[PDB]
Formats: sequence, C-alpha cells, structure tokens
Amino acid sequence: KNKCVNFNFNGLTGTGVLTESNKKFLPFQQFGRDIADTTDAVRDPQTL
Amino acid sequence: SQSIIAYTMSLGAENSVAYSNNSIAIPTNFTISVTTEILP
Amino acid sequence: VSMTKTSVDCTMYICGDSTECSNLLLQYGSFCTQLNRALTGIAVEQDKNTQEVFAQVKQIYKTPPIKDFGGFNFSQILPDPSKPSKRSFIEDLLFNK
Amino acid sequence: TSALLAGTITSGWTFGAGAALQIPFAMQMAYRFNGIGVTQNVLYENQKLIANQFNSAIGKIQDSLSSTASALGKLQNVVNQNAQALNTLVKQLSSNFGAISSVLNDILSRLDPPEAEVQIDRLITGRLQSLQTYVTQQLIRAAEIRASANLAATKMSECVLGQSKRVDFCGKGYHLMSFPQSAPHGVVFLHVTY
Amino acid sequence: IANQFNSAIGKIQDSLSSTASALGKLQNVVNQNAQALNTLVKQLSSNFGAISSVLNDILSRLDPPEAEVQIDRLITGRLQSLQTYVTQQLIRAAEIRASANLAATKMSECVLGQSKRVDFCGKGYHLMSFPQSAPHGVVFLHVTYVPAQEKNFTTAPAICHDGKAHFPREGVFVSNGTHWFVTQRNFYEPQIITTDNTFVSGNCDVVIGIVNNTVYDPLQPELDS
Repeated sequence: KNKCVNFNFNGLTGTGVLTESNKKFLPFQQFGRDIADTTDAVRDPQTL
Repeated sequence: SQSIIAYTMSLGAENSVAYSNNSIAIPTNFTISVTTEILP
Repeated sequence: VSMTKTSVDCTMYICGDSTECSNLLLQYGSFCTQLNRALTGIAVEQDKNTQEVFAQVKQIYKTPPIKDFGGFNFSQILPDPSKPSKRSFIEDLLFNK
Repeated sequence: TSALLAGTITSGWTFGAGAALQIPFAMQMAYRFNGIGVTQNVLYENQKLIANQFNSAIGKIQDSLSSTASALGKLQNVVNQNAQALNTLVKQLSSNFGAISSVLNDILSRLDPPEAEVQIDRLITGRLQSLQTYVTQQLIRAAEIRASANLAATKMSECVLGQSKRVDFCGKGYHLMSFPQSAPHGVVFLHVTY
Repeated sequence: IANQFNSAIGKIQDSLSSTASALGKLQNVVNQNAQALNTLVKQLSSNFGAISSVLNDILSRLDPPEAEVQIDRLITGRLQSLQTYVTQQLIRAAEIRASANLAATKMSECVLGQSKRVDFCGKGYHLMSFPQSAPHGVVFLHVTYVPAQEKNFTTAPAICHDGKAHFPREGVFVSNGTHWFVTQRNFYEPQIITTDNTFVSGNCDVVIGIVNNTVYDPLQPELDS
C-alpha cells in the first residue's frame, strides 16, 4: 500500500497505488468502475 | 548574489482617493501621448 | 471568456506504458509533438483572454469607509469584506448556479 | 472587478483615460443624462425616484438569477462541450478499431511479435485519429471563445469606462453606465438604461 | 502641444530601435507558418511502418504485389500530414481575417475621423491617428489627450440666486474656498457665473446640495446709462 505497484488479481489487472477507503463491495462483487469504465476500487480475494 | 524567486502576482498598487458629496478634481494641465499599436 | 486548460500526453494515451507500442509510434513522425503544441497554444489564449478583459486597469482602487452615493445602494454588487471570499452577494449566486 | 466598480461608482469615466478624478455619483448621472439628449434638471429634481427605481431593479436580478436556472446557459454549454470531448476521448480507448482486442496486454502477451505488431498498428492509427479530432475541435472552440472575449473586452471599455452612443450594444435603450460582475469562465454585465 | 507631439515621435524611434519585442505579434505569424512548412518536410523522412521512406527504395526493390502495400502506407501517412497542415493554415486565416477587419475598422474610424469609443483608438481621449506600414501588418500611432496634474475643488450641482435654481449649460460649478466659478470638466478655465453660462429650472426648495450665491447680470452697467 502507498506505493506504485502493478496489479494481478483474480479478475483485475493494472498499475496503481492501493489505499483504504469507505467504499463497499457486495458479496457478489469484486472490482468497481468509474464513469469512464476505468477501475478505481477492488476487494481483496483473501481478506475482507 | 542573484537567484530565482517565486511570489504571488501583484495586481497593481492601491490609489484609493477621497470621496464626498461636495468635492471635485479638475485638471490644470495636460499632456499629449503617442501610443503604438501593431496588428497582423 | 475562457475555457478549461488541458494537455494530453500523446504517448501515454496511446501506449499505456508499453515499450513495443512506443517503438512503433516513433516511426510515425512528429504527429505526437504537433498535438502538444496545439493544446499548449490554446491554454495560453485562455490566460490572455482574462488579461484583455479584466485587466483594463493597472491601478487598483477601493471604496471609502462611508458609502454615500446619493441614495444608491450598491451593497449587493460590492464585495463582502466580512466573508472569506471577497465577492458580492450576486457573485455568490453565479458561482453556485 | 471590485476596482472597476469603485472607479465607475466614484470616478466615472476618467480612470479609463489617465488618472482618476473624483466626481459624486449624483453629479455623474447628470452628465450621463446630458450624454443622451436629456437635460439634467430631471435628475436633481427626481433623485429619490431614480434611486428607488435602481435599487428596486437590482433586487429583481437576485430573485431572477436565484430562480431562473436557464439564465447561465451560455457558460454551462462551454463546460458541457468540453467534458463531452474528454469522455469521448477516453471511451475510444475501449474500442477495437478492427483489432483482436482494445488492450495491448491481451495482444502483446498473447500473440507472437510479427503478428502482434499488425494488431497494434491499427489501435495506434485509430487512437491517433481520435486525438486529431479532439484537438481540431478544441482548436475551433478556442476561436469562438476568442471572439466572445474580444467582444467582452470591448464592452468592458466602451460600456463600463464610459458612455456608449451605440444602440443595443450596452443594453436595450439609452445607455447610462454599466457594472460588471465575475463568473466561472465568463463575465456578467449589469447594464443600466433609460 | 507641438513640442509635446514632436517629443513623443522621437521616443517611438528609440523604443522601436531598442525593443525588438514590440513587433512580436508579426513574428509569431511567420514563425508558425514556417514551423508547419518544416513539419511537412520532416514527415517525408518518416516510414509510417514501411520498409523505407523513399519511393525508389521500394519501386525498384520489391515486386508490385508487395510494393503496392508498402507504397499505400506512405500515401496514407503523407496525405494525413497534408490535411493537418491545410486545416491549421485554414484556421489561422480566420484569426488573420478577424484582425484585418479590425484594422480596417481602425483605419476608418481612428484615421478618417475622430472616434468616441473608449480605448479603441488608443488609451485616453482620442484626437487623431497616423498609420504606418510594416511587413505583413500595419502600425498605428494614436495621438491622444491626457490630463496630468490635478487639484481638489469644492463643487455643487446648482446655485440659488433669488429663489430660482441656476444649473450650468456647459461645465460644472467649482469653488476656490470662498468664491464660485464655472469651469469645463476636463480643464481648469474658470469663468464668472452669469445668466449666459447657466440655465434656470425650478426653485431652490427641491434640488439637493444647492448653495446660495449671486449671478452676474450682463445688463447691470446699462442701468446707470
């Protein structure tokens, strides 16, 4: 966290910095998107 | 003894003048000016 | 009067951190460089348009402490010095609508 | 903007022609009434009416702007036109342009070198066309805004720093004075007319 | 005035001879025009994904079944580089066209007449103008009138002579502390307050700011004739 790193998740890839936030993902949701179809949030597949 | 400096831009000095119900400022002299203006 | 000043990296928009893509883009010429000069030239005009409009006077003036203007109430047009932003009540309506 | 008010309200038309000369406001309008072929007896004899009419007219501007949402439509279109160009610029990245996939990683990590270069050549040629379409659009929109600013620059000189004899330029009717106000990416003039 | 004018002409020669940045508006026209013409020539040396940028490198080297594919890439690239040039020059002509219509307007109002548009024909009160030619442009020398030295005076809108309010015809009333005169707004040329320099309207019980003073009657000395 707080470091420029790459991402290889179960269903998400890219490059960026991870930070804690107040967002919430449903139990049937993994990763979010903004208005421009770009990812701006993700839930960890192992931790809650 | 020189260097580069950063500052907030100035908008010009302040020349607030007196105001009242009975005072007027009339000029006494004049001066002719010649300003240049270039246009393509 | 003005527009939103913008600039776009012609490389990162096309090649998102891809060395192979960038190596091929380098063979297309100065298409990449031209687009940065155009948008940069546009951003300068949006900074000139405010000087050619608002800065009609190099000299700054101010109102007196006693606002006697022959019965005309300019309190709605003049700025509110008691507010954090030195703007008027009508300017507040414009920056909010 | 606060300076041009303090100059117009108290110095009139002189601060736009050299040094600022003091003139009372009730005496300013007398010249302005004479500036439109009206003798200045009507002003001094009816100062109470001119003030109550002006102050009442300023109040309508607040109620009108605070109620009419379509009043600032000119400045909102400038913002909406730009944002549509930005989102359109980003949405084109998701398009394939006739390729296997819009993502380079799905091609660079999937196909061999001599095959991936052809698929990549289309996205480069496609995405590069979206930029020239964007740049050319903003380069035309910068011309319309440039004429609107050169117009407003004239109105901040003729209407504000003086009195205009041009009809319907500084407002409908015989013009007396103007009072500018700022706004996001624009100006708003409060023309006074007889 | 003749010496103030001839002195200002000498300063323009000094500023134009020293400050080369005065004519920066005209240098941006030739520079931008030259950069675009140079950009096309540089685009010729680009391959656009082909084997080589030169035609003879492909015509006599590869066969027509394969040369037509490589040749099509250059024609596709070099043609877009023209549309980018013609489009830019076709937009720049509009900005030039707006400047010409403006300069033509100034050559009509400011030169062939005396304008009353504020800050249009030069800063200050406009008197006349003198045009001067230049490469790919035009130059104006706006002669103007500017008051320099000021003095505070006590004024008033009207004067009460004998029940009637005497407003001025031209200028405005002033006071040197004890005595009242009439003077033009833009220059101090005091005159005696008389019926010819005034206009009667109403009475003193309505106008605000009025003062009591005497108006000289030109028919005064004829009474003792």
